[PDB]
Amino acid sequence: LELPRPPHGELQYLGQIQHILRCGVRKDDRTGTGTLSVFGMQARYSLRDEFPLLTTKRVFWKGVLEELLWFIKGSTNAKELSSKGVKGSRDFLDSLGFSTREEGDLGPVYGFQWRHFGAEYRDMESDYSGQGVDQLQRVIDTIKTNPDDRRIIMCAWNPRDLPLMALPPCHALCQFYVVNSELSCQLYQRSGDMGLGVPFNIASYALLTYMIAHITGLKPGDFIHTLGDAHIYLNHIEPLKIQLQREPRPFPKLRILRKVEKIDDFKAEDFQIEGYNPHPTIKM
Amino acid sequence: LELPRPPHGELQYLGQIQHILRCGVRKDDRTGTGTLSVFGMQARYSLRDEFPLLTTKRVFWKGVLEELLWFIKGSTNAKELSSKGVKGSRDFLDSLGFSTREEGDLGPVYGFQWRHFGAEYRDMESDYSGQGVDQLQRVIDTIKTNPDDRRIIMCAWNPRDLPLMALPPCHALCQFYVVNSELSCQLYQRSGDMGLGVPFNIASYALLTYMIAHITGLKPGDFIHTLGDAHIYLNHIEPLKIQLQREPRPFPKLRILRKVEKIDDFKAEDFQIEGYNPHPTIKM
Repeated sequence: LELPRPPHGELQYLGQIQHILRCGVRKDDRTGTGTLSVFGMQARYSLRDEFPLLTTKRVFWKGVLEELLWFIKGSTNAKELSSKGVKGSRDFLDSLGFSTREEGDLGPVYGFQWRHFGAEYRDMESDYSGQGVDQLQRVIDTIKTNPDDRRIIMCAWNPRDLPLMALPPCHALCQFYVVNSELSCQLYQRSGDMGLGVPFNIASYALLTYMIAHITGLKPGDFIHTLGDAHIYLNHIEPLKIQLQREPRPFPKLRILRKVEKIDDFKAEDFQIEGYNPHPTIKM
Repeated sequence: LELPRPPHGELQYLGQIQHILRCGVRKDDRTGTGTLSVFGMQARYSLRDEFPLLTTKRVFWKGVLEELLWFIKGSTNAKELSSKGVKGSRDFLDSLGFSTREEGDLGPVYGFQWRHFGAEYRDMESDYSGQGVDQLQRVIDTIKTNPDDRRIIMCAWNPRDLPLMALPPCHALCQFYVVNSELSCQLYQRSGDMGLGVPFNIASYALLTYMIAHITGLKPGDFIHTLGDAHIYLNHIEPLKIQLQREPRPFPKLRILRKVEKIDDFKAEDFQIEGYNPHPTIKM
């Protein structure tokens, strides 16, 4: 000053979709584009011996993993992520100069807030080591020093908000929780695009929880996803109605293939999804 | 850089208590005092033509109202609230000087963060007008200028955390939401003392929502209460087991007795609880 920014567990997601379709009210987003919206939702996904990669459509796991690793790096260079695209809308692009945004320099945004919160920015690929609050390392350090702590929290901001106002609110708050050698994670997002963003975000924060648990010597516990404005875009209603007709398949497993000691040391090759049997891809 | 820091709706609260009693795990708090704990809970209370003042014990409404008005004032003078006591623990008292804490000067704490976030402190009863971010007025202003906004958020900090670290995390995040001329509120707390704090906090934020809705010309909608570490103190188990045996009575109504234009103008006399028929008080 996304991402970001016993019954099968996926039945929660499908029930939430069905609830929004039935009971959601018309509400416009910042661009005047229509959604059906309910305020206040929550779902709990076990991370114990399974990984909540949704099965009622094929979720883009490769991009989940690559984007998370980019965020962990604290990168503000869009070209270091050139195997897909991040965050509608890009109105925050209007705040940037001519030369700097042509290079793929995004200014102090995204993972820069996870690794270097509040540091004075200069350019991408300058040395920010020891500058700002490292929220991610702080979470890991707190897990190791005081696992009972109720303040193990990291936030992410939509880059569009940073030059808008003083003390801008975050988009997502992630709280961790440790008991009996298990690490759980609760993600609160002020808004969630249920068709496109939500399945991606479940995978992203479940992956983060696996990574943090690995390096802290803990077992993954639960992932709890909590929303403010939970919404379905109007143009997604028909595909979602079809996805609701599909029966979830057992969740896959996530294996970490190497002993990794530091969060910065994970590479995409360290991870293997096993037994993933999704229904076909849905374009939204 | 608490507070803070169709089936009857109260059946959610009682079910959450029962769940923690049955399935919660032993976890210590910062003082090494034992709790039973579950991570991730949510409950929804309708504010439409009723007010969620719990009925399975008498909730201290007078103190809910007086403490909220004190917070809205941005007061850091403990004596301006001398009809009860705020926030265990008071370890943050160790950060204060001799003369200043004898006067009831608490430093930049509590409502000071709601009305004057980030302003340089001097002493209580000095003029902070126009200093820092006024989070509460900002919420009200955003409701009036852009009711679709997904960023209508105000945070509260435990005063103990403010001198502990850079960028300390909040204790509670309150998000508002407007659709169809109704104002809803979601309160996320990183931890909730289910026996003592939680019923008080439901009343406090439901009251806040009534007040904000009054001055913005909207009808109260839902109050959604979301927790991180939801816990029951061990010494409260027996009284809670008894409270679970009680059948909720219909919620009371809350009447605002005057047209009030500005948030700072509300007085305790403007409010009237009607039809409140609680079970008897439980000391915890």
